Amino acid sequence: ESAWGPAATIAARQSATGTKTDTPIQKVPQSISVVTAEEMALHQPKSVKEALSYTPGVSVGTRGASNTYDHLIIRGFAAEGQSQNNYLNGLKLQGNFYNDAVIDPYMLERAEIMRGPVSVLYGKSSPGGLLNMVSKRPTTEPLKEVQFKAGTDSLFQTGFDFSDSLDDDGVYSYRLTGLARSANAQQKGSEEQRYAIAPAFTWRPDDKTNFTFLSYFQNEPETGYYGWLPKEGTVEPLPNGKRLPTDFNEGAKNNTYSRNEKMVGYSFDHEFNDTFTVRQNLRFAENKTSQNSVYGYGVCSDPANAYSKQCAALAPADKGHYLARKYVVDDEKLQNFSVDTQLQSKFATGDIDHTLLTGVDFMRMRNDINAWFGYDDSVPLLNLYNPSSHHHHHHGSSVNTDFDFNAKDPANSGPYRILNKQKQTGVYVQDQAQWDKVLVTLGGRYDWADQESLNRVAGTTDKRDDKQFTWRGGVNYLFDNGVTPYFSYSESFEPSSQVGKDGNIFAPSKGKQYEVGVKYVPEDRPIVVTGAVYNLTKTNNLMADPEGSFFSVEGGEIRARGVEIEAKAALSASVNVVGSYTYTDAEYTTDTTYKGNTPAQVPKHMASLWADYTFFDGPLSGLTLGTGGRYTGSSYGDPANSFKVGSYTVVDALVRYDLARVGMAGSNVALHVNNLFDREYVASCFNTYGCFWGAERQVVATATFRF
Ligand SMILES: CCCCCCCCCC[N+](C)(C)[O-]
Ligand SMILES: CCCCCCCCCC[N+](C)(C)[O-]
Ligand SMILES: CCCCCCCCCC[N+](C)(C)[O-]
Repeated sequence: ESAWGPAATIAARQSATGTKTDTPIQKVPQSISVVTAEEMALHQPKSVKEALSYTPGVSVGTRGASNTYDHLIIRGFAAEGQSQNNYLNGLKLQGNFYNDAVIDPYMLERAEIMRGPVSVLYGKSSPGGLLNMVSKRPTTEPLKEVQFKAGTDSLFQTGFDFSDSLDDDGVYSYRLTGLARSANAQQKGSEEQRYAIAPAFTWRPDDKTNFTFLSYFQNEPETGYYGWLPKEGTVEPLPNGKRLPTDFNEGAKNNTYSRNEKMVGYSFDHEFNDTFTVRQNLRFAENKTSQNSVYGYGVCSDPANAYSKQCAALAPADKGHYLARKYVVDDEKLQNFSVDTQLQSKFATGDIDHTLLTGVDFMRMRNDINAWFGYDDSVPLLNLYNPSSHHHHHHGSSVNTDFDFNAKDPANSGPYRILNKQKQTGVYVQDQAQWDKVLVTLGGRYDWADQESLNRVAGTTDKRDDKQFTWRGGVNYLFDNGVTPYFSYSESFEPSSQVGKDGNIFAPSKGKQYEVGVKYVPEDRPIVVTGAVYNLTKTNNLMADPEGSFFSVEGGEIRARGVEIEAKAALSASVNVVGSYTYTDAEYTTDTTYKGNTPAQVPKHMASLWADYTFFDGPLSGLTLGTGGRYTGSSYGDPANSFKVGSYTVVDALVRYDLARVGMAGSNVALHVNNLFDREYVASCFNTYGCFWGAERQVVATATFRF
């Protein structure tokens, strides 16, 4: 009935991120979720992150109110370094250090999250999973959209989406999506600004051929808050019994953070005859980032400030209500090129049909870093006692003061100049073989992953080339009542970039996952229900030197066993629901300093559930009301597990009015409120000095008009 209904449910039955062939989800041997454009058009997520909010096995809010990155912890793990493991159009948006790129969800057609290992199809990748976003492409029918938004915290967004054919047959079409946004961050003194234009052009010379040029250009002068808060004044009280308020900001007042993104590429597909289709996906990007940032580093009483002179210089009983701060100045610039070429051969073997994928994937990334870091006594301290007042929780925080980012005292501060390079060439093969009600997926990939690192300050150079194989295989049994039981085994690998006591770069870490579960994907009614349970293991995790040095040592091992269930269904033509539940038991299996502990930021239990009700009768016709709940279980705030961050439940809702009924059909007006009950929670902590206030209640009005 309404866009995000079953038209959405069913469009999402289909995917490709999991097999690199266009396959429906019950024929996919691995856990995979899909979120459609109609859905983001309903929910209006600030980022790709919120877009996956009702999906299992993923924490999307770890960093709370910050929006700088779309970082996701999946099935308990994150990538080498805490780097994003994000794809756009099947190709990796490879970043490095603070140079990580994001794509606005207004420019997306869909997003898919693939859980567990997938090196079998993409190369070095985090066990845990990967995120694949898909660019809006030119439309068959015309589209002329203009959208306006006004919200709390001074959000003003203006954007458009126009697509048309240049000929009546449509061999030529384009799309141009753009947006201008600005708001002030939840934290006092921080703002956000974004400018983004995505020009796309499709060429279908006929119907067995498609070349779509995909481009994206984004400028962000200000990215906003990305600071660190002590568990003291957030999770826990300050010695005075109080807390830092949710809008508090430990940074300078002249803290500045910016990103620049430009990309050009294309998606290409050509079906030659009945057995041979070829597709090539390619992209080039040049992205940049800068920042001047003063950041928190815990209270003076925190182990991490043992050696801080401004901290030792205080009354023992004060140490725990004062804040050590550091800083960084960064300038970076990277280029990333990618091409994946694949040949799909469909054919039979008697009563056995095959879809045989064979392809070569390549990328190179270069990132040039030139920064400077304040060490132990590089910046003033802060008394969290004034901040802590009820005055402030009530009449707001107060900006701090400037900070000379140029006076770089060699005393307490240093330069960091690195030039990183990565290359990976992989060849993979896979077959989806179906013999009646059996679908068997199996293939493997081999990778040449080479890196090189130059340290311009030490004038030194670290290199390592890895050579890796990974494979995966599984079966999905297809029952026509709509029941697809499946299971499989899969792997992934990930090079280290760290260097050990012997002056060398450690070896790769690896991913090993056993998964089984079933998928209820009924062809008659608009419902999808999936359930899965899995054993995922990461080996060769870098750990602490059993012998007290400043180097890590390898051989560590972490395990995540878990359960995930997702469910989406139209319940009546006016009621739709979607929701999930996740159970993740993650464990340090082999570790110098932590066997038995669970890793920070990952809850044992999480869940979410959403419902929308649309009204087609009476005088409330074309009025949608929806509301949802997101449950985040308790979690540890440090590898030591010395403390815990608590469970929370945020409630979101909207009311949308289908303007249609005043002529303007296809237009609509909406009102969205996130964290309806304006709850105060700490999102997570990655350590005792690294904590994050969750997002305080937001209100946004959106008017989207279709000419
Ligand atoms: C159909 C075009 C395929 C392009 C393949 C790109 C080759 C990259 C070669 C670089 N390498 C390090 C492997 O020699
Ligand atoms: C739609 C499913 C809702 C599931 C909510 C699950 C909460 C499990 C809580 C376990 N607990 C935190 C009490 O230990
Ligand atoms: C949207 C699902 C909401 C589930 C809420 C679960 C609350 C569990 C409360 C018990 N506790 C967290 C304290 O263990």
